[PDB]
Amino acid sequence: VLSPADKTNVKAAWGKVGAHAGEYGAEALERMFLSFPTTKTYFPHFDLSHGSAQVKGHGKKVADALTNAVAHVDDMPNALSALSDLHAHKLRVDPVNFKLLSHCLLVTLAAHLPAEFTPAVHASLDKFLASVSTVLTS
Amino acid sequence: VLSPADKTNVKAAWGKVGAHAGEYGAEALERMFLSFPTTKTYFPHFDLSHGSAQVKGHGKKVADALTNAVAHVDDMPNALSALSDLHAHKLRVDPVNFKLLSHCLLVTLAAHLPAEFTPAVHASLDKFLASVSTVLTS
Amino acid sequence: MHLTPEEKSAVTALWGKVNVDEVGGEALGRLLVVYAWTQRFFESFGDLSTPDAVMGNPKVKAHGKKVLGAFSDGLAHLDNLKGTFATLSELHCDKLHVDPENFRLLGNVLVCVLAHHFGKEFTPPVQAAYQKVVAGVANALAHKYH
Amino acid sequence: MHLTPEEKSAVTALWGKVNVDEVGGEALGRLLVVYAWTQRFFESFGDLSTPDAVMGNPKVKAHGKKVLGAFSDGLAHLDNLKGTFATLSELHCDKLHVDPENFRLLGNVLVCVLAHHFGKEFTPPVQAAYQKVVAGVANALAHKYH
Ligand code: HEM
Ligand code: HEM
Ligand code: HEM
Ligand code: HEM
Repeated sequence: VLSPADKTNVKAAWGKVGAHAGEYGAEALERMFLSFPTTKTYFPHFDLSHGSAQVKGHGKKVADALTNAVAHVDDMPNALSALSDLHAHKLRVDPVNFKLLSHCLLVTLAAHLPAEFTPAVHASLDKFLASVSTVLTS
Repeated sequence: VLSPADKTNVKAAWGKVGAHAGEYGAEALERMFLSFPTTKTYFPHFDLSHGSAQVKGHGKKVADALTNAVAHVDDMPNALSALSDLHAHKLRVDPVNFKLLSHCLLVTLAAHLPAEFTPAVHASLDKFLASVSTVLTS
Repeated sequence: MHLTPEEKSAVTALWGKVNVDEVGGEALGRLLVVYAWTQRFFESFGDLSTPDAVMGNPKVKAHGKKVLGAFSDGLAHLDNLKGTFATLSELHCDKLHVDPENFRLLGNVLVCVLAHHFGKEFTPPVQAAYQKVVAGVANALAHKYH
Repeated sequence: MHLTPEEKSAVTALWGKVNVDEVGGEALGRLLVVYAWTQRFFESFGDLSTPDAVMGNPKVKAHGKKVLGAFSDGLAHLDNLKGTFATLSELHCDKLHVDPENFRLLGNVLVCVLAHHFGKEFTPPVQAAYQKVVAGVANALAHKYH
């Protein structure tokens, strides 16, 4: 579970992410596609190329879903109820892919926030992420 | 999530396991150690030779907890509370080894219940050890 | 594929008693029942609403047979699953779009179903050896993903 | 380990800039903080109860330098990780009882940390290479458990 201190750290890191979330959304999405080719199988229709104008837009939609998840940290299962049916009915993406993306938001999030991504914030974020993933997989 | 029909097939399959639970538990444990040698790392203080006291008794330990779970199918988390604090705080075992233990139970059950192990029973049985696994890794 | 001279032996002898028509049918069948989402890849097979309906469907069975039939080519080239299964690898990735993660689900259902037709004879040792085969295979199919 | 010449280059290059005295401390340290259970393995390190205690613990910094040395030493043999890590794999199995699954985590915590030190330079493609390299080292360490 998420602890009060965990919550707090999540909010101060994403607060810094700020307006660059889609940027970050996307950079991650890309790292994912390159470091773990299998994740591409769920986006056969996307233009998956470096610079892709579809990859950026998606990324946003992702980052924005996370922001939304933050602002509703105490009630994530319902705050994301829809993206839950989506990722487990229509799409049906395997839980492991969720760990891969997670591992990339952290990395993307790490190269851009040198000063804030302390051990504590990395411990916190990793857990928030695990949480957001658990809701979208259940 | 366990639907009534699953509870039903589970409650049944297991009632056919009957007084053999322990015997199957130990077969299952013996299979996991032989099929996935890494799981052995959690039992370094056990003799793991063919047909030996610990495995045979620890086997009773495990089937006996599944019985308790089948019995309490409809309230699993409460009834497994103790068992979870032990597999999450003391031993702290990687959720993955849980997929392996469960596969093996299935192989084993499938091994002596030829008639009972129907594609639907195969089904529910998999969703069950999946729920038993989740409550032991929470 | 660190398969040992005894293991290889265990597998083969067993494989030669395998009723291809049944096992393959049953395995692909239990994949559709047990891991329902997989139904999504064959939406074009017909009725797959119920257990009895998936088991009973003739395309499932036939397909099942082809799949087991390929699993068989692999056991005859264990020292090189990569090359055998390359074409199907690309196939499964470029046209079909299958998360290689499901390949293990089929491997295990299959172990499950072999345990099912042979009872005793599927003694733990024998099981371990097939866990490896099923393992090399699943890896061999994921190898050409890009 | 299919490492293209380019990847091999991108890898080695970057690594020439790493300060293994400094980065290995960080990794093992972070491991102990983001993955709490991974302390069941160093009760000999004394206090490890707060992030500050872990990160600053001398024994941690020393130990991580060791680990990172073995890594660096695997990067100077990309083409033979299985062998280079054979003795150290056995050790982690026979004497330390570490579930291989924990090699991937440290491997990943590292990848995070490299990205933390280099920033923009830790570009996606370099990452892809790195993911390939930790994946291999985790398998190399895992390849002698029985
Ligand atoms: C925290 C993790 C994730 C979040 C928050 C997230 C969020 C979203 C959102 C907001 C959408 C768009 C829904 C809409 O357009 O109305 C989406 C769609 C989608 N997601 Fe995820 N996602 C996550 C992880 C993943 C991963 C791991 C995969 C696969 C590996 C994935 C695959 C997809 C696919 C294929 C779509 C639909 C694409 C389309 O056709 O527009 N998502 N996700
Ligand atoms: C359905 C899944 C599982 C169930 C129901 C289960 C249940 C149990 C039970 C009832 C005990 C005995 C607790 C006691 O001593 O009172 C136990 C102990 C233990 N289990 Fe699990 N277990 C499961 C899976 C696992 C697996 C996957 C692992 C590791 C791969 C594992 C490792 C252990 C260990 C190391 C002990 C301590 C044994 C000893 O020292 O005697 N268990 N488990
Ligand atoms: C080792 C595991 C598997 C093997 C050996 C295998 C083998 C095959 C083979 C031989 C074909 C026929 C190739 C052809 O006709 O060109 C095929 C087709 C197909 N496979 Fe797989 N398969 C495996 C797992 C999977 C799984 C996990 C999925 C998705 C859940 C899948 C999805 C499909 C689909 C949708 C087709 C097309 C059937 C058609 O022609 O309509 N396969 N597979
Ligand atoms: C790439 C991954 C890893 C590498 C290269 C590595 C390397 C090493 C090395 C070089 C040593 C000193 C070897 C010796 O004393 O003979 C060591 C010791 C040790 N390692 Fe690992 N390690 C890795 C991951 C892990 C992780 C995940 C664990 C468990 C969390 C672990 C647990 C230990 C333990 C408990 C010691 C003994 C320390 C002591 O008591 O003195 N290693 N490892």
